[PDB]
Amino acid sequence: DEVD
Amino acid sequence: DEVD
Amino acid sequence: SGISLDNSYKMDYPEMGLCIIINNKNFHKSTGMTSRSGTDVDAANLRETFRNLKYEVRNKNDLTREEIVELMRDVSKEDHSKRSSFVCVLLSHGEEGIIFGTNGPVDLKKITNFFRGDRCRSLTGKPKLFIIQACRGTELDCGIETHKIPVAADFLYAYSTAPGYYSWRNSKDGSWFIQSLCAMLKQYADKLEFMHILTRVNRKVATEFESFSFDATFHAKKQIPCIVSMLTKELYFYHH
Amino acid sequence: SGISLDNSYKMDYPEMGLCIIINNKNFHKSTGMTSRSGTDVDAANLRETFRNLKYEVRNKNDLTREEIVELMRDVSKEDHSKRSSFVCVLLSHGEEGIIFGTNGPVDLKKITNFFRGDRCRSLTGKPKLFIIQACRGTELDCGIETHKIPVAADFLYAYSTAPGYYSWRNSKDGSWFIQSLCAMLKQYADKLEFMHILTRVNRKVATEFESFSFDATFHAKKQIPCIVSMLTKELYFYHH
Ligand code: NA
Ligand code: NA
Repeated sequence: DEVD
Repeated sequence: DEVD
Repeated sequence: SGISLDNSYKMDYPEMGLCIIINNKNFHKSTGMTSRSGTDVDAANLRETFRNLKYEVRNKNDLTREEIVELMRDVSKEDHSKRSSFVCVLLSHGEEGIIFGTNGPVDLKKITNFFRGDRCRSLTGKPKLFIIQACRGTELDCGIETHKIPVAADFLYAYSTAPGYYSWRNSKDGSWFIQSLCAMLKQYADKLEFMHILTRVNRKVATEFESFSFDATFHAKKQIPCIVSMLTKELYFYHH
Repeated sequence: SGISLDNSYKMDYPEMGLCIIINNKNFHKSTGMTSRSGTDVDAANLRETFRNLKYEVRNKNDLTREEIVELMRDVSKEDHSKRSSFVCVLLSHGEEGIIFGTNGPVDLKKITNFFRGDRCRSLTGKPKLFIIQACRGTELDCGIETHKIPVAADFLYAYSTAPGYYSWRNSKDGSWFIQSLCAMLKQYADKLEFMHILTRVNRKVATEFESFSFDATFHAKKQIPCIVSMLTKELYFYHH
């Protein structure tokens, strides 16, 4: 999981 | 007519 | 029993819930804010409209910023376990993200934060509706001829106007948005899902209203309301 | 003929319309922005999903801020008279109100303004849909266990996340929002009105996803998308  |  | 579906909020709790109406008409002179002529027409219409939807309506008039925050805090600390939903209506001056108490501004975030899924547990999973008649800035629309859930889930903001824009209030008839909202709720709350009611409100405001002013800057202007939904289910005011 | 109603957009023009997908994966090193692993999964899913809804899909990859603006300008100056609707999907880094070109930010307002009722006349009265997978800030959701129309009318913004919040993308599976959106469109576009499809998307993202991280700050976080509707009618992707 990564943030934009 | 009036603005809030 | 047979097959079940859960695409709609449970609205058959013993109570529909609270409808808190904050009606700010008169502002402290030091704020420089005008009296909001016509807002009493709005407040009365909302009271009757949500009364007939079987909401427990509480009307509050001319609250300071401090009173608004304490009111919201107190309401969020009530036990809403037997209530299906929560409704708050704000009638006031405003700017983007802000509503005015009679003596100065309140962040809308401060108000709505009290009702977060983690901060008001008896409303977790239940629709929390904020209906806001206030400006969101100063733009004018010239028109054109034709195991966990998020803490921010289950909120709906029914804004009277698009981000950045003025919102219009008629001193005789009430605000365009609130008068249209009540009309569409009266006509369709026993028939349509709430997003579809609010869509009818968008169309009514968009098509049937246009400002009249002796001031060219403010004349012949239009308005579109703005539905902001973080809801996770369909919302019907009736039940089987 | 008999009684007619007009509560839904006309979606039986010869063409459904354009679906412009801007897929920004790789950013100029000087911007300091990371590569968006998983975004190709999103772009492929969207292409197939809107292909089957009979949209004319155009995929564009790794556009500068200048290229995004010129693309949108050019598209808005096409003749959309035979098209029912317009769809634009933005996949990128972002902040509140902003999407990134590969070399720097673009105001979303700059993009959407091209399609105003007065600036794109062949789309006046038609739904204009902007679907945005990007952050809107840096907040994290910790969750809780359980004769004229307005120029701003007929826009719909389907935001991946609430105002002020990060938005989550999985490097293997694609973004939570886009994968959920495509799934719900596949399942329900021949059955449900668009606001009700997007509401199913809200629930899916809200309930089925939670972040996993070795970093406590970023671990066990939740997301709710945010439907912003200025539409004036119901929207069904099918027609009778
Ligand atoms: Na109004
Ligand atoms: Na997402």
